[PDB]
Amino acid sequence: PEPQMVLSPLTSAAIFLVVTIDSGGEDTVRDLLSDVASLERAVGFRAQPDGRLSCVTGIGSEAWDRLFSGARPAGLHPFRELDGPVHRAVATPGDLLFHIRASRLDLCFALATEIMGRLRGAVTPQDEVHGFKYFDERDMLGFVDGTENPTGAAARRAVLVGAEDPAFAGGSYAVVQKYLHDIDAWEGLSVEAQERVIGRRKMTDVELSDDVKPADSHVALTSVTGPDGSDLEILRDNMPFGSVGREEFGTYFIGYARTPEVTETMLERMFLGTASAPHDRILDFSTAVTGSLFFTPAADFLEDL
Amino acid sequence: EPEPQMVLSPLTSAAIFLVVTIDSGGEDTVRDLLSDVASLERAVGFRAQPDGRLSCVTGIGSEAWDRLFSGARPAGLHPFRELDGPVHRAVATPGDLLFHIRASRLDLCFALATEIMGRLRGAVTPQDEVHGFKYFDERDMLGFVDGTENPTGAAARRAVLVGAEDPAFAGGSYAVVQKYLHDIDAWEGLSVEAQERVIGRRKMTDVELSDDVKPADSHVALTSVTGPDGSDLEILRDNMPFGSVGREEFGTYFIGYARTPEVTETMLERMFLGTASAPHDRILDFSTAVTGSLFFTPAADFLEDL
Amino acid sequence: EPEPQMVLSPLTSAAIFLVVTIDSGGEDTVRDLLSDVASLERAVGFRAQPDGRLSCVTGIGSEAWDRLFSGARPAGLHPFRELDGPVHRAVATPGDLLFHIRASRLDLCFALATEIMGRLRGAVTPQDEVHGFKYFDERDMLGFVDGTENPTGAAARRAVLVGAEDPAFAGGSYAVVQKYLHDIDAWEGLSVEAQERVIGRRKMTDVELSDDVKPADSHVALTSVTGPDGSDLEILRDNMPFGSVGREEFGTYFIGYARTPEVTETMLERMFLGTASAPHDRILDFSTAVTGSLFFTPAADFLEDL
Amino acid sequence: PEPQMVLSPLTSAAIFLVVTIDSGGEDTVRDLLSDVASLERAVGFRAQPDGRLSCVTGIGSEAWDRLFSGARPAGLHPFRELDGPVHRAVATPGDLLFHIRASRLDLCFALATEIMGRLRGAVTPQDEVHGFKYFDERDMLGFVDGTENPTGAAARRAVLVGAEDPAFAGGSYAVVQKYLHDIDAWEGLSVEAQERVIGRRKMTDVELSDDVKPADSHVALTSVTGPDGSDLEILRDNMPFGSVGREEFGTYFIGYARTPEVTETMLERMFLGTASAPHDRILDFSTAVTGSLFFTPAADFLEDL
Amino acid sequence: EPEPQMVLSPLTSAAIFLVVTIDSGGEDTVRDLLSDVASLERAVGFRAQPDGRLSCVTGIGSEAWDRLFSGARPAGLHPFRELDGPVHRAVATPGDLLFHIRASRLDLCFALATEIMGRLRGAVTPQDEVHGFKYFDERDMLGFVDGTENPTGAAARRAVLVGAEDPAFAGGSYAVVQKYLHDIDAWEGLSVEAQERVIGRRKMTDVELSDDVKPADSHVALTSVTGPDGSDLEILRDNMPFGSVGREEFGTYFIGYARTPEVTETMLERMFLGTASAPHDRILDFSTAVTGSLFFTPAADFLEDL
Amino acid sequence: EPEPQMVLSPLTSAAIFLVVTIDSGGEDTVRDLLSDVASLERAVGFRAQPDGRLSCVTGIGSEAWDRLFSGARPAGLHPFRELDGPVHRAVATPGDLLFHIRASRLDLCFALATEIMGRLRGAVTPQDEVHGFKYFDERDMLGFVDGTENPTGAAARRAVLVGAEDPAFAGGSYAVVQKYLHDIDAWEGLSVEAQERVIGRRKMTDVELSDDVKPADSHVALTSVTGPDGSDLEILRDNMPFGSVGREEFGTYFIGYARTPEVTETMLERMFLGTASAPHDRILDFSTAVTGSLFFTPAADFLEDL
Ligand code: HEM
Ligand code: HEM
Ligand code: HEM
Ligand code: HEM
Repeated sequence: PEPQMVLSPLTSAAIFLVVTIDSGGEDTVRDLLSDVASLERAVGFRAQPDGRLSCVTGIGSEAWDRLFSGARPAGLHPFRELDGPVHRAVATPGDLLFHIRASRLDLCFALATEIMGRLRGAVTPQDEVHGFKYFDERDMLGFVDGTENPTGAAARRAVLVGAEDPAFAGGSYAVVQKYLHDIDAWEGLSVEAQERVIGRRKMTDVELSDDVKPADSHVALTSVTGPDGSDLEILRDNMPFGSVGREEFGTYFIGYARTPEVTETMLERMFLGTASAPHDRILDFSTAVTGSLFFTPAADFLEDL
Repeated sequence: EPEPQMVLSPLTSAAIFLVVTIDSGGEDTVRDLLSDVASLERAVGFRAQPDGRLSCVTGIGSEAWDRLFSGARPAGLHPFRELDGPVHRAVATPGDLLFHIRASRLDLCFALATEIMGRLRGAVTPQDEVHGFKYFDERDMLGFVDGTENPTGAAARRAVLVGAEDPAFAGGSYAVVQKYLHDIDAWEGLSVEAQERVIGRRKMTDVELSDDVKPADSHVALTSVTGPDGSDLEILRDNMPFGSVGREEFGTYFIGYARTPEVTETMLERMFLGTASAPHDRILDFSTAVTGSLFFTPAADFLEDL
Repeated sequence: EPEPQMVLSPLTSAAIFLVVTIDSGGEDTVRDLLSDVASLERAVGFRAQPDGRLSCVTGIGSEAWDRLFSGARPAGLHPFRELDGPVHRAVATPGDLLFHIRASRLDLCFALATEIMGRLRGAVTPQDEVHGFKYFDERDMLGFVDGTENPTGAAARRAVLVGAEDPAFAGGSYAVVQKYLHDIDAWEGLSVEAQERVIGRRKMTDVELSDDVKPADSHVALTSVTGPDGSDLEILRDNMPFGSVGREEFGTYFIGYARTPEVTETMLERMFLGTASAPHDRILDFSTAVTGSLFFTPAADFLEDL
Repeated sequence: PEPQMVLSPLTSAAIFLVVTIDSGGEDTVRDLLSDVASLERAVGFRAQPDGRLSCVTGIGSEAWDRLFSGARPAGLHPFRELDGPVHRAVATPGDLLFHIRASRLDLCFALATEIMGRLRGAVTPQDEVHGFKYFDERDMLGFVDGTENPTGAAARRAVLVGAEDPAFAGGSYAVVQKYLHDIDAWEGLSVEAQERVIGRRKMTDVELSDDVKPADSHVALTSVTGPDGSDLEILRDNMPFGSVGREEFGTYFIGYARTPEVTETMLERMFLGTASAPHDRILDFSTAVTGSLFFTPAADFLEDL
Repeated sequence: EPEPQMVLSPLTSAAIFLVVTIDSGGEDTVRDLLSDVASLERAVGFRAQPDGRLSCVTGIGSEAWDRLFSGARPAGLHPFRELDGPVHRAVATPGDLLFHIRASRLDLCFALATEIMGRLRGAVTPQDEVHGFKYFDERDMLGFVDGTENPTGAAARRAVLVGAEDPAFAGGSYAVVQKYLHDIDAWEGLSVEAQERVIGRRKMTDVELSDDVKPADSHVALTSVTGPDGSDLEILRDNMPFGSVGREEFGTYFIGYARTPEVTETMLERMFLGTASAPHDRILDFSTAVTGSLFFTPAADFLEDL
Repeated sequence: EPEPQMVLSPLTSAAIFLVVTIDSGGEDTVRDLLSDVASLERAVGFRAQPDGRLSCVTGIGSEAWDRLFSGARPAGLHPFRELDGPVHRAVATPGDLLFHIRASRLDLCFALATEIMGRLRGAVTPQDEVHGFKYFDERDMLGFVDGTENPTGAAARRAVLVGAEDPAFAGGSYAVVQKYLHDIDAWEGLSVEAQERVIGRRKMTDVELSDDVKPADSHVALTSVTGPDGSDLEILRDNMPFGSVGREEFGTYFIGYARTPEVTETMLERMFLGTASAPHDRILDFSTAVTGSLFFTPAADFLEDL
């Protein structure tokens, strides 16, 4: 039961590729899916010391039914649009996700080239984002981003499908959203105001004390306890991206979890709000422009095709 | 002695190329920025001492110069000359300001670009923005090592920096930019040996082909130029690969520095118009220029005294 | 499955050792910090992904334990036992809390230490603070490679982590700290060969001396201890050099982890009291212990549930 | 049971040392074998943590019987010479193998010095090769080399002796062959011809499609499926080596497997051929000059004597 | 022609600052060391070619100079001038010799310092010893990027090195040291925006405040000094953070090089005494100078010929 | 004006030394290569920008010079002078061309060597090939830090480069190579203190022995040479360890550059023949020279104009 590299850490470079499968493209796609790990090694081995090239392949709900007969992952469905009073989490088309990471962009680009070379005329590109590390693990808002990710055993338990769906053990669910930020508005706030939005100190990344942390802060809304009283956790691999000329300053959100229910709860709290908070204050400076849900199978699953 | 911009600095792993036009009434805002550009570079750059290697080279176009400054002009400064060859065309596109930003990390480039554009917002219109990245062992999108024959040391200084021939602008340089897109499908149809004949060097090892084997229409042959004096005419190239996989964009962002544009223009002419021995540069059969601009990059002192 | 603290992590290039006593009425403030310590570690540590390697191991002393917690105690937890040998003395000094902070850079250690002490200000009194640094090829102030025979992998786990023998505290460990100052003048008076006889290994190459040549009063001989089964009893050492040139302070900060303090104490006894074959450890002729404390380092879960 | 570093990855530097045990040298050898791990740490600790020094010790069939009284590894025998119609895989003497790797040659050299210092007058050197990384993981033929090595769980299953021989669990079998290449002849081929010999693209290391890959290509012949239909796999740690003046351009082949049967099958296919292929085309440019088989015991085994 | 000490070399990750006074009758021992200092630097430094970057700059005080040498004095050499402002005081403290030791690793600094002090034992009394460390992205203890506006290249040479104005000491420089301790409690009481007003630059991005927003009593404003000619007067700063968490010591070790002490002293005067527009430098409201010494750092040749 | 080869560049982690004789009728092929050598260096070297540090220094022997060129000869160029001392002998062995190839990685050296020999195949016979590697902290096979006292900067230029004393060959240098094998058995028989007396420096710390303790027959004493003017005579050494464990080969590949061979020869004479105070260099008691050749390394321009 060998998972894809869904537990691997953040890297300095990433390419996110989202495509839809054109009518009659199913066969070409199936062939690629079985060769994806082989292509990864072909490119990756060239940089074997410190390259850290990996590709995580995700398949959407509608795409799954077109590609495979038999059982479906229990949690796999189209991304649920959230129409909140103020902010909207839109659902956009996407059949296949390629989450490509390395310590260098060239490796990502080479692999992406090989994948798309095989898929040409079978797929239509929906989104392509080239992500880059920004200083000391910062996002476009200038905050350290990824701090509270689970590690080790906790990561395994939060991310990997287990006995609750045994046919797809070793798989995971990925939710992607591309966000664009209003930097003008954001930079109008004082640092202290920004800290109140996020829920952590800007420079030092220290969490605000519970008596000072607003209920509508990002950290407060995305902290979720389950029925057991245990924290519900996701693994985030967000990357900054952008284009200065077009005033694009972005966060590419990607979160892995063993069930989409966890990610969706966090989304709901952010967009719809709670009793104590109208919505996540971060959304006042952030617009989601894409939204897709994918199941990322175990590596074995892709190979045996 | 006049202090040049970082026009002599080597190739880096990351680059941002930014080309803008100055909007109506934007002159004043632009002048203010120009005087702060070196200051902004240090502000961002110092954070990543000593491996950051952040630099920004600022270029000003012909038309823009007259809008910005009174007094003398650089002797060689004019708009990019469009070349309509029998087969291939080197197009001229608008551009008033060039920002050539390099570092060993993209974040540094992006941060500086953000600061520059933040100051210029509402005074300029973006024309082009390219994020360049090192591709393996200094390769381009055609899979060839690219930059090998760049001059170094004293030779670089002599080829790139304006000297006594135009003493008011000593320490300056001329930059020609062209964004090229490549037809990878067609290129990958050729055998490696055929590709080598196009370039003029061995693909894997980057060793120059013997003179008896090197075609007259090879890229290396056409861009090798001797002056009347019999000396080699040389430019300093800082090309970077760039691209977008989804849109099938595989590019070379060409930038070349020289002490006079005449040198770069000769090479362009040989490539696009051809010689007696060669119809045109074979590389153009797989490469399309989509932008073309010429800028003068002043000495650092010049920008500061503003 | 209990999650241990980073007691199995390897040696780093930088370390801060912080030992404090809890002031009267400081218990509450201390408990709050203890529950946030892992959170503070991540807050600072994440900034320097992935080469930072920041970790903090928190230890609690015997007397402090009773002030902080009701319920069961770790089976082996007691105050450091003073050893008054014929010649050398291992002193016991006050210490309630241990912070063993390691990273590949001192800044990370310093930042974390700042955050911890910021929260504890007015609740604790500092007893000791040492900033450790890697010295050449893993050498100590005596000029010998130091840490060679540390257990690794499964052997490390078995030697260091509390298991079924005390199931309520599984995943914990015991840390013994001693700050040593060295008489470099006297030490440098010895020939290299004499120094090798003191340690029990070759100086330059770090190769262990043959059994027929290794003195019974050598450091290696005295600290080699076999258990009832005839297997070696082992500890995990994270010693760091430290010092101040002006004050002629050349130090080894000793810290050793073990699943039971009995192992470390046996080695101490052999060193300070001697055996039938050896009066004492010859290393002590050039080394003075100035502190001595024992701490229990709980599993990470234990700290969090507070 | 603790294996030797048989699963560890490729490094930038390696020393391969093959010796025979002289008459009456048994005792000296046994002493060293029990100290080998100790010597490794003595040298290795000096270059923590980027040194990555390791030594894998192998013992030959004939040597085993001279050294030890009890049971033998089930698969341990002398290297089987293969006399093909055209190419020959020679068997050469070798009692002990020292496979020494680090990120720096000095570390390898220091350890080798210590080992040989202890063995002087008890062993005769047969072969010594100093290997070095060549660009982006290339061999002397200019191809990326090691791409299809198994990793993680697959590596463990392919390499480590398990329950099928429980007394030697955690051990492995190493086959070494020193190859010299005819670079003149090789460089006479076009790149496309070279690709047909190997079975992969030269520059990009992408495997040739199944409809284009020759049956006598290196990749085709070394593929090998077992009765179960699963792939048979070995772990390769080949290093380039050579001397420019003497026109020596070499590949030092070393492959680990849980049973020698796997490696021997690949050898047989290469040298003797199949129904579809006379022999491996790579052998047309490669001459084996040594050939030895060693069993590499678990670390515990070496320590306990 | 004259070979300077490493006074133009950049900031490193690690530093040791050592200040000693020469005891009565210690002159001879000191002279011997001074002639061997470069030799000791190479002895230690060569071991860590090429990334070690070990250097030692040796400075000699005014009073010490007269005790050590007969003949001419550097034109600008005098004791540090104490400044008694209305509110803040720049104290002058004893110091005859300065050793400014830098490397990319502390071990190298410590080894060299050990060798130097080994030779000087019983001839000198230690006054101060500080172990400096890089803090994140070139930050100081106040959390601001520190060193941004240092001159580079030719400008650095012109600002730092003694030239024709004192030809017997060409290639020398003047170093002013001050150890500052910071009141972090008070400082962290300010909002970021208030802190920016104190310094004169943005905290996170290190971008200089616009001239219309920058307070006259900001650090940047007061230390910006124009000469009669209208040119900027510049110094080269190699400040390092240092500190001890337990004792609440958060420090900046200030060291500035200049071709004449007049430049540094002007900046000091503006900071401590104030101008017409500003009572004093606001940074001093959170910073206390605890040492103050002035040294002349001779050309390397000068030390060798001794 | 004349541009030297990379004779001033520092020591690297990897080196290949290649010595060949020119076969009868090979002159033409050799001349062609000589003119392409810099081109080949760039072809390979550019692939590993910027940390590759690939360089090739080409040397031509006395006899070879006369076969290759007409006209004036370098003033100092002659065959290596055999030294038959009472005890030790410095042998002269054949060698027409020297290729001193250095980089931070062996692959780069090997690739370049491959290209050079590929062009020379059937025109030259290999005499010697050594692959050198860095050994710990810049140590040699004797376990001593090696290269410490090399001149740097201006001093290096003055010691190494031919100047006005032979103006036709300004920018050239003279290289003396000797391959030494060491008797490690005998050497390891000495105590460390005895070894230090042989070399003239401390083993571990690389600190030079005081003048009152340093033997007259120590390596450091014999190779310290003053000229008639009282100035120190200096050479630039790029020695590399090499060896083969199986064959008990532990070597130092000696290469020294100087502006005149007279300097190197004086040091050789002192070592092999001795002085009034010393029979010979004690290092030779554990070191055997197995090759000896002298080459002139022309300015880069000289090779190009061919
Ligand atoms: C709009 C773009 C977003 C930005 C700029 C952003 C930024 C941040 C930052 C700065 C933190 C605190 C440091 C950390 O632990 O990573 C954080 C925490 C977190 N974010 Fe986001 N975030 C974004 C969107 C989202 C979304 C859409 C989700 C969930 C679907 C999410 C889930 C989380 C979670 C779970 C945490 C950790 C909370 C905790 O347990 O302390 N984020 N984010
Ligand atoms: C006074 C300061 C000390 C110094 C400078 C020192 C130095 C060394 C050195 C150089 C070694 C050999 C290399 C190695 O395996 O690490 C060593 C080994 C060792 N030291 Fe220490 N040590 C000191 C104090 C202690 C103390 C107090 C203990 C016990 C509580 C201790 C326990 C050990 C052990 C167990 C070994 C490994 C012995 C073996 O199995 O070979 N050391 N020490
Ligand atoms: C004569 C020298 C040899 C050279 C230059 C060589 C080179 C290569 C190359 C370039 C590849 C493709 C990249 C890779 O997967 O590593 C490869 C694959 C392989 N080689 Fe070799 N090889 C040699 C000898 C051998 C020998 C003697 C064996 C074993 C008997 C062997 C077993 C393999 C295997 C198992 C593969 C992987 C094939 C797959 O499953 O896709 N090779 N070799
Ligand atoms: C037998 C092989 C040799 C070895 C192992 C060796 C080793 C050393 C060592 C360890 C040093 C002291 C550190 C240093 O400054 O580099 C040294 C210094 C030196 N060696 Fe050698 N050396 C050898 C042969 C030679 C030869 C043949 C010459 C020149 C004829 C030479 C010239 C020098 C010089 C000039 C110095 C510096 C002396 C000073 O001013 O302090 N060496 N060598």
